[PDB]
Amino acid sequence: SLAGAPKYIEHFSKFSPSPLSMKQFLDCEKTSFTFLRQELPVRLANIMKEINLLPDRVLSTPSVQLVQSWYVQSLLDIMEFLDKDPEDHRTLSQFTDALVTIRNRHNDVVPTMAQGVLEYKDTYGDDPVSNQNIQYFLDRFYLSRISIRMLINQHTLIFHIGSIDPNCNVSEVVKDAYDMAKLLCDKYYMASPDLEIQEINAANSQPIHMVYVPSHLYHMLFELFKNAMRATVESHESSLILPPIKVMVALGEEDLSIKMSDRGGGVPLRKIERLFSYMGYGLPISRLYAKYFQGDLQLFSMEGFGTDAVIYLKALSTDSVERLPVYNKSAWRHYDWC
Amino acid sequence: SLAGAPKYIEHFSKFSPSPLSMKQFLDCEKTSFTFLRQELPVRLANIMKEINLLPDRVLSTPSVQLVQSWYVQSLLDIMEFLDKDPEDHRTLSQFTDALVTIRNRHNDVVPTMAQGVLEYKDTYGDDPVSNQNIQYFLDRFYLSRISIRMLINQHTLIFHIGSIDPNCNVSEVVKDAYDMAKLLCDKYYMASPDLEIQEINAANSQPIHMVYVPSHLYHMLFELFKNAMRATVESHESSLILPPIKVMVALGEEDLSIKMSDRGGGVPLRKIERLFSYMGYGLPISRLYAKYFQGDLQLFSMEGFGTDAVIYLKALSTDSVERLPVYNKSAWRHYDWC
Ligand SMILES: O=S(=O)(c1ccc(O)cc1O)N1Cc2ccc(NC3CCNCC3)cc2C1
Ligand SMILES: O=S(=O)(c1ccc(O)cc1O)N1Cc2ccc(NC3CCNCC3)cc2C1
Repeated sequence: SLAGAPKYIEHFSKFSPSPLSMKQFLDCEKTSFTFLRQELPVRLANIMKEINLLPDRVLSTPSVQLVQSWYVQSLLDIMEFLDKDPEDHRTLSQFTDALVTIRNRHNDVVPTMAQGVLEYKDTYGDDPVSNQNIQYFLDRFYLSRISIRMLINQHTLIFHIGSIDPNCNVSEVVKDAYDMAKLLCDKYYMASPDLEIQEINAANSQPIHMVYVPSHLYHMLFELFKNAMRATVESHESSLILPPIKVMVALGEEDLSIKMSDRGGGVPLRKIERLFSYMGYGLPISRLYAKYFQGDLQLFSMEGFGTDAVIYLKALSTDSVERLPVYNKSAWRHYDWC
Repeated sequence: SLAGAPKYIEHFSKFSPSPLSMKQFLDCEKTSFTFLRQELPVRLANIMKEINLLPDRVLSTPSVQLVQSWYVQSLLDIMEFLDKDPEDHRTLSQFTDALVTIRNRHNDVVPTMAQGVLEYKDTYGDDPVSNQNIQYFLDRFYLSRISIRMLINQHTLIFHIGSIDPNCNVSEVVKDAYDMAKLLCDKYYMASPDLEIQEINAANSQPIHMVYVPSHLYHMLFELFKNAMRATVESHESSLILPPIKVMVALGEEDLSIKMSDRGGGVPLRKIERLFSYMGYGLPISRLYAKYFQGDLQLFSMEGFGTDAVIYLKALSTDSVERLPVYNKSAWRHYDWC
């Protein structure tokens, strides 16, 4: 009773995704339904059109085809709601059930796509042109996915504000991530570095809080602690005294910056880019979480000494706007030294 | 008696520049002459072809036309030597005189091009497409120029190895740059931060030395000290105690890294890119000096606290290879979010 999926994909891919600010999220169920039965199809269709620009070699892999098939079914699942009445309580409850089913369907997207990359390399061998396309695509695909999960989680949790903490204590999240990383480091190495936190609240020399999704911040910090701890222990195999991991949390007028400093011996500059290369997606996905609300995650090493990692977040909820890829000419097109 | 310049430009722009390593420089006058009467025309012609890809608006400015005219005359100056005998001592002495004349002719290229950029903005207004082209071009143009000056200085100084110190003591250059920056800071503010240097020689816990052009390293460090000192003093107007500027010099297996840390209050991430934008070229040109021998210069701030600047250099002279732009399809061609 639905049209073929390509007709829906072509229809909804003409629209641009609509980015929301953290303030908008933070600040009804019928309104959410009527918004999402347009917006989720727009976001699904825009990235499905980009999948189709991948090299034939990558698109031919079974795991990429599988993920594509999930996106198709999820789009069709929502098309079932196009003619349904928001005033009918049953529409709203069925819609929430459908979003839960979509979220579960897509639970394993990240490792399934990674298997697709491995299939491409195993079947054909990799080549730099395809690899550059894959890198460009996967950043956008995984950020798109983060944004779809955000919309679904907000709706299902609401019907904290959903997953958003309006008073997230950043140092508490740092400590939670440290604690969990320490459990893992202690398991494998029987030791771990200590934590030192310093806060710099420039305008109010007050604990630092923000509006944020704590799970996203935790995810980033946990990945950074795992790397910093492993570096510290493995670079100190002959020492019983481990240098601590030092975290600075700074609150400025526009940025809330979190620096994690280790004395793990570092890595040469040549190898920094590889750390964000898909060709263990912990670091690239962590950086996407930072970018999702107009932040960033940057690494700076001193080979022979150690590494600084900085999470840059927007301090203000009004500056914290979704960063969403859009399928258009610039995107389509995107697919000199001696 | 020479052909028209376009015939030479077309001829020599077909060749790629030939990058030399620091080791090759470090490791005859007739050989230098016969090399340079090919290589300097190749480098001049390759970048002259790129000037021609600039937007009409930029190319139409009098200061860009003036610089172009210098490059034309310098190319023709060298064409006078195509049929001259290297065995004749007079050829060699006349060649050195000609290179000195070229260097003097081009002494003011950097501010003259900057005046061209200002003329473009004043005459037409700037636009983002032209601005992106200008940014791409000027990085390559100024790196090309650095490389031409290197070749000329090596020849004229030789006929230290030319401008190269095979045993450059990095901390001594840091101190020289600090001293000169302190003179300026003291003049305007009647105070300046102190310097603290720490060395980390990972394999030989020995003063850190390298093969490098000390003037280039000095240039980078002087620019970084000026910024760090200004930030520190201006962010501490109510304090008599100034936080020091801390420099770490680290020697690893592949990198020699120099970090300059200040507590000058920093800058929001949004504004970092502007610091390397031509649209006061001290920071972008300093980064080009770092890139010239396969290094880099990176800035990382914590708004509300301060800024780290890192100069990344290659530790080994065999890894220190000229980074040269080349005129080819990729370069010619070079001229998606919500
Ligand atoms: O790349 S890293 O500098 C880094 C990246 C990310 C980040 O967030 C933090 C970081 O420090 N770093 C991780 C790591 C892990 C293991 C080892 N083992 C080496 C084995 C041989 N002997 C020396 C130690 C070294 C390093 C170095
Ligand atoms: O951008 S920077 O962080 C920077 C860039 C480069 C670099 O190598 C080092 C750096 O620190 N920095 C330079 C500078 C210069 C002047 C001021 N004056 C402000 C006026 C209003 N009150 C606060 C101070 C601030 C800053 C900040």
